[PDB]
Amino acid sequence: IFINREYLLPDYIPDELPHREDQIRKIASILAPLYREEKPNNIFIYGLTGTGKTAVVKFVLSKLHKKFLGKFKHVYINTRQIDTPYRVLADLLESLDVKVPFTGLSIAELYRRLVKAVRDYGSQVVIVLDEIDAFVKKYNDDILYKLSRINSEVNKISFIGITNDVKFVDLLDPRVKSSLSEEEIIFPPYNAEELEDILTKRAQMAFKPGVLPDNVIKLCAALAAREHGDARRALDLLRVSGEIAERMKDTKVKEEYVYMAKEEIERDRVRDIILTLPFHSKLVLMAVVSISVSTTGAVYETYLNICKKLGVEAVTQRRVSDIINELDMVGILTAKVVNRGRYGKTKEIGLAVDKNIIVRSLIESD
Amino acid sequence: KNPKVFIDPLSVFKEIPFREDILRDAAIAIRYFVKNEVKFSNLFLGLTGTGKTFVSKYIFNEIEEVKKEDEEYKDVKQAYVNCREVGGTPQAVLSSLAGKLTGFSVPKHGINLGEYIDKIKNGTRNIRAIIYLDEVDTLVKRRGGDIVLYQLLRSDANISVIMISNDINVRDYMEPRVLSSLGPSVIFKPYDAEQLKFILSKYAEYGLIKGTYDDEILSYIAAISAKEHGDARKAVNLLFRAAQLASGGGIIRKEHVDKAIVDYEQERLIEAVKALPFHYKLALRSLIESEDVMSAHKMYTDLCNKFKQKPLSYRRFSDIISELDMFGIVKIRIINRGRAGGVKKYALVEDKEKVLRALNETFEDSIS
DNA sequence: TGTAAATTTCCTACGTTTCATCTGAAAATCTAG
DNA sequence: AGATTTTCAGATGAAACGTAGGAAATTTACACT
Ligand SMILES: Nc1ncnc2c1ncn2[C@@H]1O[C@H](COP(=O)(O)OP(=O)(O)O)[C@@H](O)[C@H]1O
Ligand SMILES: Nc1ncnc2c1ncn2[C@@H]1O[C@H](COP(=O)(O)OP(=O)(O)O)[C@@H](O)[C@H]1O
Ligand SMILES: [K+]
Ligand SMILES: [Mg+2]
Ligand SMILES: [Mg+2]
Repeated sequence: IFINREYLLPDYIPDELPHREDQIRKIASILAPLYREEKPNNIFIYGLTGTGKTAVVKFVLSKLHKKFLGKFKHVYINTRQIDTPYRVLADLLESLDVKVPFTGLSIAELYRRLVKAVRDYGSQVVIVLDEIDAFVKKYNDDILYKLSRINSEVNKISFIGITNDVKFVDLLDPRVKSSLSEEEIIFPPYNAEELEDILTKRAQMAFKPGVLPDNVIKLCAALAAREHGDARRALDLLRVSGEIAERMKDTKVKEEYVYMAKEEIERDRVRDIILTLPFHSKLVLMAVVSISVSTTGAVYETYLNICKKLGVEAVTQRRVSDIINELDMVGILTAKVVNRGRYGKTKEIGLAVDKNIIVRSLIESD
Repeated sequence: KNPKVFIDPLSVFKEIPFREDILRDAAIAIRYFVKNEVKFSNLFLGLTGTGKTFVSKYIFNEIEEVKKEDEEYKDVKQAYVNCREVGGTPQAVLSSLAGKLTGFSVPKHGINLGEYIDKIKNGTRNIRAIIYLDEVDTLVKRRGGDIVLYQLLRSDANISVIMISNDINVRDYMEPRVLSSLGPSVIFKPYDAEQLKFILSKYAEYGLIKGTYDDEILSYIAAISAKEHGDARKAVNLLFRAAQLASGGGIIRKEHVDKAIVDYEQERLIEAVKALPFHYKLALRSLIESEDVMSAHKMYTDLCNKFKQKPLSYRRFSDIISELDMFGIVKIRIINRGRAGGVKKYALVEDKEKVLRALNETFEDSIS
């Protein structure tokens, strides 16, 4: 059925990145100075998720690393996967050939050791910070200024910032924006047609003979194209599709398998999410279930009911009015602020996900 | 009724029923280490009492026998270290390894952790060495624990590592580096009723005495355990109770088992508190007469004073509590009250009444 | 001089609850020829 | 009708809360030279 699914994991990195021709150009052009050992311009990359951001960059740096071969360091660090100011600065201080103890140091004195690692480093270095959203979200903006001031307060390194929403550029009050928007690329979501190309070039390395109909790929593409031109969707949707036509022990793939995949993927997206939900958030959701196109009011009502049947003190309606919205973002519920003259101003609330996946997992925790 | 089997199975059992594949696949990977200089790392996952520990001890233990006999193994050093038993700390763990591998003169404190890895290379400088890490889920949960393993697995001194964790999700606790450079994970599926009934029938065979155990009753226990549970340590030690008790005539009936069960669930709590770091006990009593943590800490600082002993900081106290909750002894509540000045930590003593009895008993026996 | 781990010392930001202010079109009332 | 006045049912804002918990600082115990 397959001969390497690995050609479909969001790890593997391809020979060419179709349709990211301008994005690659613009970068390796705006990084050129590295060849004569001269600090390039700081880049700031935004675009949705699965638009190529992480891909392009990790690939352009692997190309310049060889083209130049020149002394030149780059460190790719995912702020999401790090989740702690210590860890970020602990690798940064490992990549410069510096050793830091696991404990004993503290942020402040950590930047100190870092300013030393730079002024002692004779190799121009590019720092990649992926998904900064994450590590500015539930941490401080600080790391930026303090990293800005760092190459600045002793004469050099260069940065590449990759985030997801336009709204993030707004958080850069200080020179943080002035010194990062030096170069500012955008990664538009892919076209369905674009997404077909990308899928076919990776499919021919993955599957077997005519194990995979053209027809499968065009819809696999057009499905994900409809949900924010996401390249990672188009790929999972396909891989799984294959894995599914695998456990159903046959050596082909059917349109029926892809729709199958799609749902299966939700299940796990949501099951994960729902599992890591506050006992109280699980609770508000539960009510919305037993009600199944209702109003914030009726929800709080059936909320108090379960706290009662359970012996677990309720919560303010005020907390529930937002705990709702919160489940909106996660994409489990859908709540809109309607305006109805004498029927008041509610949140019309309803289920985005299936009802079963919402309970089986729900029970998986209690 | 012939106890030797029931506390040292590795001495009786010359094989492990329903784990043959696990055992072979290992001795293979090892022979390929010795004859091929090819490194390998594995992660044994599984619920408790599925033979994780037992298997390992057996690999290790049989290889001790093998280098004696073979000779081409003559030159292979083994270290078996229990990340929980030692401290859980990297420093603690690294010290132990460098203990056996090097020779055994080794500091526990004061040294830079790298100079443990430096020490290990020197003690196995070409000469092949194998590592076992029972409950490595402790080491990993601590700062730099996976950042240790990575420098082990992927370092120079040709060393093959075996990691047996007790927490299954132990990967989500592991850094990409580590997980990436990690070998295959080997999962011990819990036993079913049939598997258990055979295992028991083996133990029954060795330890016990013909007649005293029929077939239905072995079937009985396996039925009991197996059904969502798994766990063989209970299954074996469960027989033991109903065994102890049935010294009557004796025939061993459904009774002997039932009691053996209550006998086991409640007797657990006893030593579960008996062996509880000194201040923990004092803390624990604090809680039984006040669920309010800040309030408990006061009657804590009292008992310490009364036993001429420095009371610990409330911070360290709230932890010992939080930590008692990870133990399943108490249950933390946390009540939040907006404009009404909320945020108070609370703690419930599971049985309150049972625990107290055990606490009293423990303090009292430790005076005579 | 040093390091790793355990505990103490510092300090606030966290998840709410309470109090207070807004919202916006439906419907029920009024308006005047 | 058209033009108002309510009237509903919850949204949206803001303050007050006081310690639980995270991060720095100190202590503990050593090691090496
Ligand atoms: N133009 C492209 N060609 C091939 N693969 C792509 C392309 N754009 C995205 N991908 C794929 O999407 C997956 C993850 O996408 P990624 O570029 O990391 O998105 P982002 O970094 O924007 O979240 C990777 O496996 C990568 O192969
Ligand atoms: N397959 C088996 N054969 C014989 N005895 C077993 C078997 N599985 C478990 N036991 C007994 O039950 C105990 C529990 O297994 P253990 O080695 O503790 O695994 P884990 O480390 O996962 O708890 C063992 O020490 C052993 O005495
Ligand atoms: K204090
Ligand atoms: Mg990415
Ligand atoms: Mg074990």
